[PDB]
Amino acid sequence: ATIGRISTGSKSLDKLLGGGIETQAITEVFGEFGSGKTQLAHTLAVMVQLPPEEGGLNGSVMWIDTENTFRPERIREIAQNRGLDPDEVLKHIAYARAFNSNHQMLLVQQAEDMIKELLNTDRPVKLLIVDSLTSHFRSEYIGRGALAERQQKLAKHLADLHRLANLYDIAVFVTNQVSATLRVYLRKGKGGKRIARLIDAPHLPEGEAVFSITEKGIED
Ligand SMILES: Nc1nc2ccccc2s1
Repeated sequence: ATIGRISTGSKSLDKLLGGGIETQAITEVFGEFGSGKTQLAHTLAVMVQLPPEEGGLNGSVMWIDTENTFRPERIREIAQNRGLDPDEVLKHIAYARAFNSNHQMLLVQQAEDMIKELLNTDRPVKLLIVDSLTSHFRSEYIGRGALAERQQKLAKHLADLHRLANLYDIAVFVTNQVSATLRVYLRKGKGGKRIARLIDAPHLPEGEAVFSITEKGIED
């Protein structure tokens, strides 16, 4: 399948990314609290449900939440301000809380079942979010005695995600805090704007994009 792209809502950020976030890829977005990474997550969960002409892939979403940062009311707001139906948009976001790192890995392994079910329907899964990729791993595996196992499990987790992305033509989007992944770093700009910087992309030049957070989620 040809690589599909989902608009982030921001034309500036889309340009930096070569058009939007890619299917068959993991996009990994870093940022401190208030950087805009979870807002970008929420915006993508809406955008992907649009037709390609509007920057989406006519897709469903699966959302794995590790620290209780998913906000249904924010989905509704973004959906409505983009002229969409907030109830329909929310219905097509499948939600799962991950309680710990083992559970998080289990959820990704078993996510394949639902992806298979939706694969040849009108709303195949096109976005899988893990927000956030590392909070549980960082919490559970403390100090140098734990590092080896931590990296092992995380590596396996990322491999499971890459496989789902590649096999089923899904854009995987994960958040983190400071290949395999396309790494984007968010920071505060001036006047409440945010800045994204792309780093170490094999086939996209490094660069920066300034964007805003609005009732539409993110946009220029
Ligand atoms: N195994 C998984 N089931 C679900 C359900 C909703 C969202 C994400 C996931 S991952």
